[PDB]
Amino acid sequence: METVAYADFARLEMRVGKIVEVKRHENADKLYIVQVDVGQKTLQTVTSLVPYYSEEELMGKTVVVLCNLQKAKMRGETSECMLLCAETDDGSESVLLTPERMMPAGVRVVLD
Amino acid sequence: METVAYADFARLEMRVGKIVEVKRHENADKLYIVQVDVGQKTLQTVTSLVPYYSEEELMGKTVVVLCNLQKAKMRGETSECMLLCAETDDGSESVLLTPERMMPAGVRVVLD
Repeated sequence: METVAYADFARLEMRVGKIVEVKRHENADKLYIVQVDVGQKTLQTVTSLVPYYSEEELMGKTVVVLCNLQKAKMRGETSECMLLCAETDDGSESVLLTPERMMPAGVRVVLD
Repeated sequence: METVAYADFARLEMRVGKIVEVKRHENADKLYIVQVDVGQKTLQTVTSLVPYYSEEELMGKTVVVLCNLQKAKMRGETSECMLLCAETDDGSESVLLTPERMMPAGVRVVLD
């Protein structure tokens, strides 16, 4: 696609987060409500990733979230952040991004 | 900052890359030229990260790059991609982002 100014990257609020609550409705299927600790507040996202990852696997996991996306409703649940993943070219597998070493919840993602 | 449409995230070309060449000019200081394999092509960036990371440490490392930023010159060297990092709130330490598991060079970064 076309370039991209630095300003276009800057308008995004991306932070390291840690998953603190993973919720599965009883009547099921596909979606899970996830709470992500982003340092001084906790933001809700609706995922997506669970059979691929376990619920137990997601708990305490360090992740990367986009935090200033327009409020979204999915099946009536609010998504106010979204997890960043790398996905294979055929959509078969999606893997969460993470800082390569341990880092505090809430630290900003920046270009080097 | 203000929200953020999905479209604003979509205009960015972010991919998983692998560092394949790290170059240090003899007359020194701060900057290093890094080649990043992004699957079917290799893109140049100018970093930044080297004393913090070794050159040997960077070689073969899986990273995340923004690939469609306006061509930039730094000290006359072209930067045509930029590495994504998480940085502490005081700028003291910057850590490269990575998929949490091994993934091929070139796979796209997407929101879940």
